[PDB]
Amino acid sequence: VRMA
Amino acid sequence: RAGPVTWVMMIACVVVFIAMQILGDQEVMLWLAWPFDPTLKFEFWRYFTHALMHFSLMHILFNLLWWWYLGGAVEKRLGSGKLIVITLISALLSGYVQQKFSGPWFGGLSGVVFALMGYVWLRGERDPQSGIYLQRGLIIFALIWIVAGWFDLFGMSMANGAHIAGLAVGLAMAFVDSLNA
Repeated sequence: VRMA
Repeated sequence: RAGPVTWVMMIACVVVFIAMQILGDQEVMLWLAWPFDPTLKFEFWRYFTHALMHFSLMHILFNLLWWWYLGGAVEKRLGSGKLIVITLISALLSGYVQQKFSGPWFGGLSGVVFALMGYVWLRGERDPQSGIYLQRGLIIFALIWIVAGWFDLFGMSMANGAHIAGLAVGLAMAFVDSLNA
């Protein structure tokens, strides 16, 4: 997942 | 700092995060993430609820810190409405661009946060009388933060589209806002  | 929208947002992020610890990240993601399937495109909350999800104590605390500090200032000096509008536009646009960059599996309030960073700095610069501003002492760290995501700092997979989109959006809103009054 990518962390904003 | 003691603003309702400021706190209502911090409360939601903490609720959702706790929910993520009980149910697991993925299970919350299937409901809150940006639509991965155009079939799901009418589940409208997903365009905004991605902002609520965090994947580490560090992720959330670091985001809420900035949010409290920057969100607070806009709420206090400029009202709760201006904050909401900033939050909704940037959660909508930075989600939108992030999905394009690397797909629908992301979350966090940093999109809204760079929009607040962009806004407070551009607005303090062009409209000092608005009583908000950002230390050059922070727009550095902001610039380091954004470019550090470009290099995936020590394995940290950052939503690079979210940051830049959010940043851009705040600057546009602050520039537009610094022409009126």
